[PDB]
Amino acid sequence: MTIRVAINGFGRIGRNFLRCWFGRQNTDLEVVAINNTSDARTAAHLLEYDSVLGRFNADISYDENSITVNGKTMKIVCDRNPLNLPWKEWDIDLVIESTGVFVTAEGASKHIQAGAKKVLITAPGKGEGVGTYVIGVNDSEYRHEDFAVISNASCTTNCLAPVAKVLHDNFGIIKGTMTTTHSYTLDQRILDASHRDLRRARAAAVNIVPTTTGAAKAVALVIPELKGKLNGIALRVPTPNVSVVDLVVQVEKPTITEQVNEVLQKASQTTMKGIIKYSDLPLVSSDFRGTDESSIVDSSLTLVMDGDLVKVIAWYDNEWGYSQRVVDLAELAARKWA
Amino acid sequence: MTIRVAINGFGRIGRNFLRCWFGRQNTDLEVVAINNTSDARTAAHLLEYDSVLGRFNADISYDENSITVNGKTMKIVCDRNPLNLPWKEWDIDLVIESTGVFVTAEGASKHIQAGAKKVLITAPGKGEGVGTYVIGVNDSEYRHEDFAVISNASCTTNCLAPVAKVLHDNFGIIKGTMTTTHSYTLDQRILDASHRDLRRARAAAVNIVPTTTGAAKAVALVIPELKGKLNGIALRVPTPNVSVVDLVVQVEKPTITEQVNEVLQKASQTTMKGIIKYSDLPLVSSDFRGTDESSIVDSSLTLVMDGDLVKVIAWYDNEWGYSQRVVDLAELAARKWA
Amino acid sequence: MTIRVAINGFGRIGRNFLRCWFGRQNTDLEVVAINNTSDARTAAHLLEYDSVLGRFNADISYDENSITVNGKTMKIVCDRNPLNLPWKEWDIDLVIESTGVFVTAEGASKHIQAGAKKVLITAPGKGEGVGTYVIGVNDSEYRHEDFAVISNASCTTNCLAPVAKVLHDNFGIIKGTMTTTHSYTLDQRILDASHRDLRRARAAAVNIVPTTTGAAKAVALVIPELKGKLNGIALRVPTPNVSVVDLVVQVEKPTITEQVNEVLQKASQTTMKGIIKYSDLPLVSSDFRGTDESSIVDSSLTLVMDGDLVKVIAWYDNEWGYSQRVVDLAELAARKWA
Amino acid sequence: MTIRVAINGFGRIGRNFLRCWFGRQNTDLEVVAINNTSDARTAAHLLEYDSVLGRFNADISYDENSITVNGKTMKIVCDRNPLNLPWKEWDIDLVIESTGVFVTAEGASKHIQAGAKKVLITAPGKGEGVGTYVIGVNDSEYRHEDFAVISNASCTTNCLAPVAKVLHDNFGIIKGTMTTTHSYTLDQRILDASHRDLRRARAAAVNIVPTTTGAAKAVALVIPELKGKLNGIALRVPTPNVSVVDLVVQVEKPTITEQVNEVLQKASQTTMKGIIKYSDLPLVSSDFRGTDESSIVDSSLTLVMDGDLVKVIAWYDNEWGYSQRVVDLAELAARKWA
Amino acid sequence: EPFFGDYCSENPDAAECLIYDD
Amino acid sequence: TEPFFGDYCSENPDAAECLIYDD
Amino acid sequence: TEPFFGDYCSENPDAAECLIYDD
Amino acid sequence: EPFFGDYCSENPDAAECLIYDD
Ligand SMILES: NC(=O)c1ccc[n+]([C@@H]2O[C@H](COP(=O)([O-])OP(=O)(O)OC[C@H]3O[C@@H](n4cnc5c(N)ncnc54)[C@H](O)[C@@H]3O)[C@@H](O)[C@H]2O)c1
Ligand SMILES: NC(=O)c1ccc[n+]([C@@H]2O[C@H](COP(=O)([O-])OP(=O)(O)OC[C@H]3O[C@@H](n4cnc5c(N)ncnc54)[C@H](O)[C@@H]3O)[C@@H](O)[C@H]2O)c1
Ligand SMILES: NC(=O)c1ccc[n+]([C@@H]2O[C@H](COP(=O)([O-])OP(=O)(O)OC[C@H]3O[C@@H](n4cnc5c(N)ncnc54)[C@H](O)[C@@H]3O)[C@@H](O)[C@H]2O)c1
Ligand SMILES: NC(=O)c1ccc[n+]([C@@H]2O[C@H](COP(=O)([O-])OP(=O)(O)OC[C@H]3O[C@@H](n4cnc5c(N)ncnc54)[C@H](O)[C@@H]3O)[C@@H](O)[C@H]2O)c1
Ligand SMILES: [Cu+2]
Ligand SMILES: [Cu+2]
Ligand SMILES: [Cu+2]
Ligand SMILES: [Cu+2]
Repeated sequence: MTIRVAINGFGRIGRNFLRCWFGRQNTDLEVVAINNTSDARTAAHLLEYDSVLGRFNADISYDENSITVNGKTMKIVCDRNPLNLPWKEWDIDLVIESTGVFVTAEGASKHIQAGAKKVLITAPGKGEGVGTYVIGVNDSEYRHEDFAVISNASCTTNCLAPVAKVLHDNFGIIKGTMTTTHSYTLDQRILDASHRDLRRARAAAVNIVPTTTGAAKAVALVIPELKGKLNGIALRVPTPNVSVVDLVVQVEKPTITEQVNEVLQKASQTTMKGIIKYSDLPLVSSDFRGTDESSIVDSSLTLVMDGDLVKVIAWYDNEWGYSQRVVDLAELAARKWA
Repeated sequence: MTIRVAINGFGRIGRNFLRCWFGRQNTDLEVVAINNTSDARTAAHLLEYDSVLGRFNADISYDENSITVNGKTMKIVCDRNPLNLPWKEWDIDLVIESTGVFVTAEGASKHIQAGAKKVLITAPGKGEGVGTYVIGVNDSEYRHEDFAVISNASCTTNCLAPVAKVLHDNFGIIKGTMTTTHSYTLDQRILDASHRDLRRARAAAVNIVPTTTGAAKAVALVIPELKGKLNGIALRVPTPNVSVVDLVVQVEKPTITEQVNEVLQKASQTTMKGIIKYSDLPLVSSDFRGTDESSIVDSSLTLVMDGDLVKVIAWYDNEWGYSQRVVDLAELAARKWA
Repeated sequence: MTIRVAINGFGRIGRNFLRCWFGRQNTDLEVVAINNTSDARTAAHLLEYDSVLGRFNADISYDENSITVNGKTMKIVCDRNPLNLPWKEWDIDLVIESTGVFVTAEGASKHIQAGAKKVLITAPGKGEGVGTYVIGVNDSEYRHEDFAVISNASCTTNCLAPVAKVLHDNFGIIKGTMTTTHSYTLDQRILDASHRDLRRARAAAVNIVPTTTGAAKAVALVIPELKGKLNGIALRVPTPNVSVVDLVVQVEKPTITEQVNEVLQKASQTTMKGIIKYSDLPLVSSDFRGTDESSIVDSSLTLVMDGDLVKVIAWYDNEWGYSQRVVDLAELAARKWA
Repeated sequence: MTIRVAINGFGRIGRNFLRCWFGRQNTDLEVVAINNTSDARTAAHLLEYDSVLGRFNADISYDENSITVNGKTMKIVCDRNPLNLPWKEWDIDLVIESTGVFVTAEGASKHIQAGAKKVLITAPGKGEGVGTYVIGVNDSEYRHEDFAVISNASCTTNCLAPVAKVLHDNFGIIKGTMTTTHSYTLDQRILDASHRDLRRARAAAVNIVPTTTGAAKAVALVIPELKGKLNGIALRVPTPNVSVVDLVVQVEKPTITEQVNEVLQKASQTTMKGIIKYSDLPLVSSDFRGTDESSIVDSSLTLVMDGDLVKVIAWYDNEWGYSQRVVDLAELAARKWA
Repeated sequence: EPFFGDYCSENPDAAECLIYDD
Repeated sequence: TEPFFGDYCSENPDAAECLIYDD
Repeated sequence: TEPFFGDYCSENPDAAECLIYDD
Repeated sequence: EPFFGDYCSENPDAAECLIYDD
């Protein structure tokens, strides 16, 4: 009826997750511990005050080794080495791996060694051994005993895969490319500074910075059919949150723009309900802050060049939207704990 | 050997043009007058100091009715109605229409009525009657007596058309779509304010703002072959200058990425020399400020999905680059004055 | 009683003012009309979707010439000339003059000549015959028959005065200077463009822009004793909302940092309750979006140089905080009509 | 004579310092080595392409472990521990300590224990035994044998002191307070993230962020007479470079605004020639990118409240202006080696 | 174009009317 | 400083070139 | 205020969580 | 990966090493 969860990496996703969880009516989870590179004070403070989310409307307190939010206390640890975490003794079933540093089964496994039973990486799994799931796309194929280390993919993949599915199941994708105009993230530098990636090294708030992404391919993990068909790039721009994907795919079954949006719109209220949102209003990025859906199709922008060439634009709150999907995945595993 | 030019609208393009002109070694033009919604003082000041271009290294002075730069004096007028401008008496041959308000032959013609012999609109011509030229794409088809009202198209068209040409002349474009991640411009509001376009009404420096564009089609005016084949959208982002186009076209002659860049690279040093720049460095937008070329291909980003699906990314300094092309067009007309 | 109110200028203060109203306990006002440079469709869209405030949670619709919010319909007029407004025929008692244009006693009066019985200028009033009131400072000196045109002063004055008062009563200000690090506003150009004020002419989101201000000298209008004592400047920086003022006053009664903070805190809990907020947390500007108070003293920043040179730092949500004061001032006038 | 110099920390001040050098008349220094947390390829790319300074016009190349600029090759070391640097074996006379980490007299000394004969900290030195010098203020008190570890103080101190001096000599400062509206720097997080300082923890490009500063109190290190007289704070705002300080000093000899400006202007032309720039134009922050002087007085902003309360506003290119002073200080030490 | 049609026709350079084809 | 803006702003008080908010 | 940052920043003076520049 | 290969291996969370797949 309930699994104990620990959060490793109390960053953007780690804190967005905790807030998405507290905001829900019912849950089969219980967040009982957090590991981070900070003290409990810093943790409580960044959770309560957020430049993007605004102040967290909740009763938040803290002490040397814990923070408390609306009656629930969570132990605060600060060990960079997962192998030293007291997961076994704290009876931790699921660990949210959101440090962005343990994305391989090998690294994530360190939590299992420490005593955790399962680890859910909030990023694309690196190397072999991890099971990737995207709610609303292949969440139905979830088996508790399949992988001790799972992944909720990347935020782009979560916005892309759900749209690509409806597009493949209705028009059949022959192939396509994709560009995501993304908000800058913590892996970029505020000012021109040293970095293993010469583009990520440039001042993020004053440049349009291109970066290679795996999101396009990653869709192939939740939609095998598309294996090797999609591809893309990323353009980071001066906004702190909310991104948008530009998907151009060569359909197999020639159609028209009105049909494409008719399909997408149908999904938003049926199959992809809660995952895909259908927007037909002249809106902008900030309007989508706090949007729970994973993909927000801007209908007025859909293009069908010559019956078979389709172009779709979908927004997504890379932090909040994605984090609702992490809560979803965690909840799934909770409802199917073995 | 020389034509007298007047600048109508001393805005971003109007001032970038004047600076591009002063920066050249030789010219068949002589800028002798400027009309604007300001006084001579404001004109001299904004020309000298620029948030994007930096200080104009030149001897600039002014008085009640004129500004002087490096010995050349230019009369300063301030009449919003072109029909009242003393073009005839000031022996004005060419007028740079850069107010952004007289884009139809009808409106631009008001300068002819006022006595000017030719008008070059720094934007896509609206309605029938204007001749559109894009240096390096169809500048060879220029006839002085063809149109008294010409157009240098839009900045996107100038970056797009030159690339689409090389792509059509080498692989043959069957069709395609395009998205331009553009810097915000003066038609957008700094904060959420009233506007005939609900998206352009939103705070430009904190939003990703989509807008419909004609650039995609406009290419058909300089490359008839592509008539009705290309199409696109625009995403304005929080940067004050420099944009980048994302072109995805279905080639007719299957190829590979290395070939596509081999072609583009060839053009940069031959046919499209001075128009297209070939960049194979991990750079970002600010790096392209002050770049004279019209299209700056980022090779490392070129994609060829399944032999026939090509995706190209090209940067462009929408203000400076485009303005060099306006100077070019003006110079052409000067060298062929009838 | 329920006086009838009309809004002239449905911009930032205009729409913010409304939302403050629609969210209050009880009301002695009734907004029945809104004059703006736009159609009803635009006015409805902007009141709902906001880049700063976020989506307006309310039932909103509109028709050919009016908007309805939570059952309340308000007529939408679109005349740039106050003299031509249907104030008389619409039995309008009070006009909220928030266009930013009719701020002189002479221009505001045009609403009176059109039928309105009283006009409230949401900015410093220039000229003679205007009653300026700062809630919590001199609002008790309000008399319905004292002035037909009243002013709520500027947002900086609304932050400056409440604090200047507590510091004067308690320590008596001899002289003083101030500087406000303000968010940019709609009077500044998004990119270098013509402006009567060469500093307001510069790209707003990429510059720190100094501007003269009459907020310091205006404090004298509500605290007569300070007349000729305070002066300062303003520096607009790249943030869309929320500002902070830096006050440095020479006091007569020497004190220490803790004393200054103790009284400011005392007032925030007593006399200045609801007007001056006391903050001892290490927060940043975005943490104050939505703060109702007018002055939010940042206690850890208070400093007292050599017993008599005091420096206080106070944040203020220039759009939302100020609007609450405008709704406060309108209520005062409603509770004292005749 | 030509002393041998090594750069520890090739960041903003690091690379800016170099470019200032490579662009000077004559030199008594010779940069032979650069220690940075990166490979030579990265160090070469960042010295050339700059988001703020723009492309470095110079011949630049690099090899497996060094970079050559205009014929001059400099060795590239990559050791985070100063104690392990080849200073002794490379006959390094002076080290430019610009990592931002070894700023205590104790940490800087590690360069000495490694062989360097002298170390110049490009920031305020903490601890005992450090010689602080502000060019144009107390640089004539320089003596090679006075200190092995010297400091060029902070960029704000370099703007504050030169002005505090002229205002003290001429009017004698009794007491004073200051506030600097500074561009964000690499010590701030791009998005809300863990930091020992809760304010530096907040998203830099979307917040006005207050921080404590020892720039005001540090002025006492170069103008002993001011010790215990000046204090202030700092406010980091969303601009990548260029700052402005707001000084409010109580003077002994009452004066008027014109007098304060007349002396500041006098000095800018005489004693403070090359250090304090006098500006009477209505400019904005970006207009000062590249200004060599340390203090750029904005005369139209000068104010004198009641004869003895003076307020001066001075701009400073915190990266480039400060670097010129670091190159100035290194030259002084080279001209006085032994 | 209820309002902006007629309005933008007389003040095509008004803040609410500018549309630059980008 | 009104060789133009005086009249222009008098006649077009809401023009982008004329707006002055007392921040 | 050093229940963590004291040691951490002592051992990792260049960490993103430790940088303090005297602006 | 001359420098960053070995360096980023010991400090994968260092400012110069973070790479978030976006
Ligand atoms: N838009 C987004 O931010 C987004 C969306 C989807 C997925 N992700 C993914 O989530 C991960 C984290 O991203 P983020 O945006 O939250 O970044 P972030 O930097 O804010 O979060 C990382 C957090 O982990 C902590 N941390 C780092 N190393 C640690 C260790 N060894 N032990 C304990 N704590 C440690 C940091 O202190 C920080 O609090 C990445 O893999 C990223 O790609 C991010
Ligand atoms: N990136 C770009 O800025 C860019 C690139 C290519 C083309 N363009 C095009 O150039 C035109 C102007 O763009 P901009 O960026 O220079 O904008 P801008 O607003 O800076 O320039 C317009 C200028 O015209 C003046 N003006 C307006 N109405 C006038 C009138 N009736 N009489 C005299 N002067 C008048 C304004 O005062 C201003 O100085 C537009 O059509 C635009 O689409 C812009
Ligand atoms: N931080 C703040 O925004 C702030 C705080 C306090 C006071 N104010 C004051 O409020 C006033 C407006 O500022 P704002 O921020 O709301 O700007 P804004 O531009 O968003 O609002 C002005 C509104 O007036 C409309 N308008 C212009 N001319 C008009 C006319 N002739 N008839 C009818 N409507 C017209 C505009 O279309 C717009 O909707 C200014 O005087 C300003 O100084 C602003
Ligand atoms: N406006 C300014 O930027 C400014 C002005 C005056 C003084 N400063 C001072 O200069 C110092 C650096 O600031 P910055 O702006 O150049 O920041 P920065 O981060 O760009 O530069 C610091 C550099 O040091 C390197 N580094 C870090 N740890 C190292 C180690 N152990 N060994 C070798 N290299 C290492 C980094 O990789 C980086 O290249 C600070 O103390 C700061 O206060 C900055
Ligand atoms: Cu993503
Ligand atoms: Cu364009
Ligand atoms: Cu204000
Ligand atoms: Cu400084």
